[PDB]
Amino acid sequence: LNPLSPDIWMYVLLACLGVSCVLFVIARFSPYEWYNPHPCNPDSDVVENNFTLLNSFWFGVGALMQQGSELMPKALSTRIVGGIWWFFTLIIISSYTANLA
Amino acid sequence: LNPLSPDIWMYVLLACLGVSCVLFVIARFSPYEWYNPHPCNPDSDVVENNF
Amino acid sequence: HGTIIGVTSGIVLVLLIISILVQVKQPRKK
Repeated sequence: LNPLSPDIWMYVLLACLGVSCVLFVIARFSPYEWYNPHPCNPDSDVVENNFTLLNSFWFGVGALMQQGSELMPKALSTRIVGGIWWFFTLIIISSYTANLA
Repeated sequence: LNPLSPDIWMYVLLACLGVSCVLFVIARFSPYEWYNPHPCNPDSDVVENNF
Repeated sequence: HGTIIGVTSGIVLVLLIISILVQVKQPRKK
């Protein structure tokens, strides 16, 4: 825990949660995302979202933790939330290695 | 962003767009790139290209 | 004000989580 001051961490830790919730509310509110689950769907109307608290929360940890997770975002909103998120995670780890070296 | 000239910060983004769009055209001009919706039923159309 | 702003973010997440459970129980397949 030494190579990064014990201030970013508490900034970091809540940051994962912070993006996690704003992910949830937007994900639950989407025009593009409600889809039908049946493998060969004959134009039924059984569509719903796939984003919940645990599902979005875990992606927040997983994306930061640099092991890929599921819930490939589909809408421009949910995708752009992941797109910006990955950048923050990508630099911090790369920051983490560089300083520790 | 200090350990890279801003020129690279420009080339990278335009590279992503270029490779993305040329991907779309090449994905279009491809026979194997049209998956079949309702895969279990072999009598349908293959509009599903996943790109 | 790192602690203070972090508490504000905690407030945001708390209010959402309180609203999250009802939106867990509300929708189903159609």
